[PDB]
Amino acid sequence: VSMRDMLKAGVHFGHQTRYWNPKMKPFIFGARNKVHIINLEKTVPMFNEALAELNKIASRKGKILFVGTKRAASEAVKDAALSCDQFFVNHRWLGGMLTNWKTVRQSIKRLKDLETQSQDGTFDKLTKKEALMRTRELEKLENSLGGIKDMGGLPDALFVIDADHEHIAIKEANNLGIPVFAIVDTNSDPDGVDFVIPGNDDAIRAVTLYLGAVAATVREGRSQ
Amino acid sequence: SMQDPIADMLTRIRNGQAANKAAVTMPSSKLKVAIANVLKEEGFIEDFKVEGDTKPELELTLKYFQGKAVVESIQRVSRPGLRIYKRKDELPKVMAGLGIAVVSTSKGVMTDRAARQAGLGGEIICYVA
Amino acid sequence: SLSTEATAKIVSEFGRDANDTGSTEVQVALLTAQINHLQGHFAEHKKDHHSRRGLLRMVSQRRKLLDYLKRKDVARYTQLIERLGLRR
Amino acid sequence: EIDYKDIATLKNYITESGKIVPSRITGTRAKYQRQLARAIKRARYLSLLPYTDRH
Amino acid sequence: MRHYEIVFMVHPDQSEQVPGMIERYTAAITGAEGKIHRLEDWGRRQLAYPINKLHKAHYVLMNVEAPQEVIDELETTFRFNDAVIRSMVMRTKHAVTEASPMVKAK
Amino acid sequence: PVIKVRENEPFDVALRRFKRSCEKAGVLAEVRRREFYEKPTTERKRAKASAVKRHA
RNA sequence: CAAGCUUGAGUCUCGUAGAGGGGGGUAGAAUUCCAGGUGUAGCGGUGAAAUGCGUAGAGAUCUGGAGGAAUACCGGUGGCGAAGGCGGCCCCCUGGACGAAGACUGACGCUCAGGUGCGAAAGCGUGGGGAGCAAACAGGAUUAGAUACCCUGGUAGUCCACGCCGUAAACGAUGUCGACUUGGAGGUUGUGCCCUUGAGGCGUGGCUUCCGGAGCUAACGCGUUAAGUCGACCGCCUGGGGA
Ligand SMILES: [Mg+2]
Ligand SMILES: [Mg+2]
Ligand SMILES: [Mg+2]
Ligand SMILES: [Mg+2]
Ligand SMILES: [Mg+2]
Ligand SMILES: [Mg+2]
Ligand SMILES: [Mg+2]
Ligand SMILES: [Mg+2]
Ligand SMILES: [Mg+2]
Ligand SMILES: [Mg+2]
Ligand SMILES: [Zn+2]
Repeated sequence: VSMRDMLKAGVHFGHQTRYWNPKMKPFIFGARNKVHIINLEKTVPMFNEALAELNKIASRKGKILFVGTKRAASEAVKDAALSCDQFFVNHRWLGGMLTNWKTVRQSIKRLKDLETQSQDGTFDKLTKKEALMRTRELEKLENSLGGIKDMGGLPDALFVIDADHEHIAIKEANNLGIPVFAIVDTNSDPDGVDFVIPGNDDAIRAVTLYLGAVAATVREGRSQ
Repeated sequence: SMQDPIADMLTRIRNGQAANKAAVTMPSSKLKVAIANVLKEEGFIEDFKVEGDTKPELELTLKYFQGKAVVESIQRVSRPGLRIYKRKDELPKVMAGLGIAVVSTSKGVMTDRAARQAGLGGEIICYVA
Repeated sequence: SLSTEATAKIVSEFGRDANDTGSTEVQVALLTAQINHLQGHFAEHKKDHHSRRGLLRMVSQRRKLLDYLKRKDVARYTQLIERLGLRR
Repeated sequence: EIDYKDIATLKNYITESGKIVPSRITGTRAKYQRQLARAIKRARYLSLLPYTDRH
Repeated sequence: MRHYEIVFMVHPDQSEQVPGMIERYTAAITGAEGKIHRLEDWGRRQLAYPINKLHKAHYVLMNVEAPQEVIDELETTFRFNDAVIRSMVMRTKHAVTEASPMVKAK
Repeated sequence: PVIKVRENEPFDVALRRFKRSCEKAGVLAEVRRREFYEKPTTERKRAKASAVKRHA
């Protein structure tokens, strides 16, 4: 992606001065209007370097977990994630998805049993409450685990929208040695992130840019 | 008051290092400059400079490795409240020789290793590892 | 404290000039003057303890200056205290 | 600038019963709150302002 | 020399002595080589509250540059004099020479 | 809190005014405050405590 | 030991804020008391009462006067001081702090056993003063008892001068001085700059409050006002009771 290309989306916009985490001094151009302005000189080479390692990982059949549970961007992360044959977490992250995977894995089995049964097993003969009551369960599981339902194992990398919002997921990764690629906004802590991508992590236009870029390079790395 | 400027030097290093500072600066002195020389020569800092003539400010460029400070510990030994002197055959070694002790001799400031090899003792200024 | 006219005047009397405003002799003369003025103040206001701690500071401070001078130039010291009529 | 003789301005800062209005309500700087209260107090002594609604 | 703002208010029944009190006070300031900088004869003025069962009282204003001795004499002679029901000398950092809000207010 | 009823204003409205003038003026609070001696240490203690509560 | 050096420390100039100290004046609110006018059978007090006060007219109301003590509002994690502590207004005498600019002195500095001084309240001595409050004490109640808590009184004392005492959870339960180490929001008080063009915009000192980072810590928590990283000097601890 290009410096020119990024600037338009507003990747350069950050949070206010009052909410910054000092660790992110190197990546801030300066500030204007009591808002921090990130350095796009720093962003692009670091971002491109993120894409390269992702491209490498994807080319050894690596599994990529997109994580971004902001309500505003939840859908964009999904389409971004599905467009490259990978996996996602787009609603509230259940603590222990990775560290307690063996237990959370059971819920995945439950998911499949449910949509399989509701279709091929079909039922539709119910009791009248089970139609919604089982759908209720299935509805819930889908948002929670729809994106990793077929992940099978532990992912080989995490891509994360907002390191502070998703601090839980990034911490589990850290414990399992899984590398973390993350959009890390001026207010966040970049310590948990192996490849830090510093830019806005809210605005749907900015979010889609990195994500659109991320999903595209996976396919290149896939297409070989 | 400022009665030990060498401890001050040690500490400015230690704290800026802990604070992942690129450099540290302090009022200069021959004795500081002699110690900075040993640190640099033994690879505990990058380099150093003194700037000005009438009020010389000495500047040390610190050194980092694996996102780690090269200087692990840096402590004052002899001090205004308790001078420590050693003989050649009594010279301490730090970390079994992995670190160094800075020693001040009749032939100027050098490491425990140097002074040992040159048959000398002196005032033990500090330990560094 | 001392008036600007009375301060300037002593600096003239004991300094190398009008601007030699920090020489030891000058500093000690100025303290002397203010101590002796304040002799009057505490004669009437014996219960003004707080101010007295300030006077006692002028004293202990003049004592340190006089000792430094004595150490550095006894001849300059003797003159200075005789001239200020001190020590008894 | 504030003078106890300017009873016109001073009146804006006292209540119906001649009580001084706190800085909170008036939103007057803290340095001048003091200056005002000293001028209202001065003005009271000189009977250019009442102490109380009573009189 | 120190600067002072002086205000004294006279029993209305003695308002006729007020000219004389001014002439005298001035003479003891000029006489101690002080200056007089502002003088306002406010005349009778309504009181905010009663004092000595009086409503109204003759007011006089004075801004002056003078020594402690003459200022001393003035503070006592205000106590002495029974015509003066209230007075107040306040120190001011510099002279003043504009109409008081009283001159303007009429 | 002095009040003067205006013409064709009911006795009630004027009263409600009066009670709010005293609510505004702090009379009863003031009288409550002084019914009994409070030690200086105690009112300093009260003052800190309300400063503290006046953080939300 | 000798000569220095100017950054530590002082001195000088002009300003700023302050319940910093001491003395002298003075003010309006209230209580109690004294003297009267109106008025008449209660007031006062409590959980309920009674003691107490009132037909020698209380209480309530209006008026005039005496006296003492304290200074509502302002008033505020506001300010000042070494600590104790300091609050109406005015003057006089006086200590400290801080800022701006440049000149002067030239390490004159930090700490301090012993020593000296200061040091809330209560208490002590002499003489004043005495409204309110109130140890003691008396009376009324409560209670199984009630040497209390509550009520009606009330002496020392609380106030002034001059002496004494030298103690407090005298506390930040954190000795003093200096250097160094990420941040956010405020309060207070200097000062440089900007169509002052708005009650502002950009800096730069002093003090201060609330959070919090690393680090520290048994934890609680502390966290550039350190309980972090260091140095100089002092004071003190060595199981509980006995003490
Ligand atoms: Mg009265
Ligand atoms: Mg002063
Ligand atoms: Mg010289
Ligand atoms: Mg006594
Ligand atoms: Mg009682
Ligand atoms: Mg007695
Ligand atoms: Mg003790
Ligand atoms: Mg904290
Ligand atoms: Mg912590
Ligand atoms: Mg024992
Ligand atoms: Zn964000």
